Amino acid sequence: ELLQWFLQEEKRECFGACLFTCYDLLRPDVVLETAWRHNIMDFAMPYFIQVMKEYLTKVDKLDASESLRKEEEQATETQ
Amino acid sequence: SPRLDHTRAVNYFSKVKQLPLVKPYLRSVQNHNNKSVNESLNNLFITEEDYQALRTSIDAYDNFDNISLAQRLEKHELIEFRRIAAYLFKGNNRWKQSVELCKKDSLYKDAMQYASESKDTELAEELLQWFLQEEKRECFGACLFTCYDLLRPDVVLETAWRHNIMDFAMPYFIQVMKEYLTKVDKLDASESLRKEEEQATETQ
Amino acid sequence: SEQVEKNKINNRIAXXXXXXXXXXXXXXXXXXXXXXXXXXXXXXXXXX
Repeated sequence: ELLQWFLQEEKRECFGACLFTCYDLLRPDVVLETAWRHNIMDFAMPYFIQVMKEYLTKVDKLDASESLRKEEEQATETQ
Repeated sequence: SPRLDHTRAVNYFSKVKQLPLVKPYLRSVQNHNNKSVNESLNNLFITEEDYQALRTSIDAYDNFDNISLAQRLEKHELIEFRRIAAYLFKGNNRWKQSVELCKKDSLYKDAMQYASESKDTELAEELLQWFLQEEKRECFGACLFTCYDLLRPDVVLETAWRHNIMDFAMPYFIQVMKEYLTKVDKLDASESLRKEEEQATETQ
Repeated sequence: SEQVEKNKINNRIAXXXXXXXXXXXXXXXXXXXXXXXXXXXXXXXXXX
């Protein structure tokens, strides 16, 4: 709602489409695209999009970690 | 009808230059799936220019030489059969139809649809790699490719970086796979917590 | 006559669901239809 408006009436969209993102993720793909339909140019900024990247690369760290947890104990107690 | 062998008839017609009279004789018949039927029958629908029948004349009965038949069709000018010879050769086998294209019969249309059903994944790189050097609808190309599950991996998403600096912005799909690989992640984190929850419970 | 006549007529008139849509959609780059709306809207929507 806010963002869609930022576009047609303001330019700080940067701080807009950004402070939005950094909090968990409430700014999904749905919004990251809504901006394309329109603005070919205007979109480069990222601070946040990557905050979620290795975030979704770290939760992946610990996850692969527990995966190996399983693997390790299994192979051990049994072969 | 009942109590003829058919096999010993069409033969007397063909070397007669008069076989078409039997055109309707082939009407209520052709359920026999017999070869002489489809075989010249097609030969008929071919020189006669019939496609509705010819198409339906084979929309069921598959008893024939799935080869040379499409050979005489390709030699045509009227794509009707150069369009079906395309089909006829592909027939429930998609690999032929595409791997046989070039300037001609490169239709910006059906060419962007007969790949989709394929299974030889890499052929996408085949087609796409080609789209680049010879066509521009690469957009619809490199895209309709992607949306079906994922056949357009990282390998291709990059090939375009080294290569074409400019030309690549389009996405509809790359994100379809994004929250897709963010939703399967939803349910997954969900079952992870399933586990957590039950564990901590039964063991607190 | 008629067939060769029917011939020229062409070259003369100018999951499943998702696929069909994208197809009957094309024309995107033709002029960036996915900007005007059609292409972009349809695709994104029935594509997620």
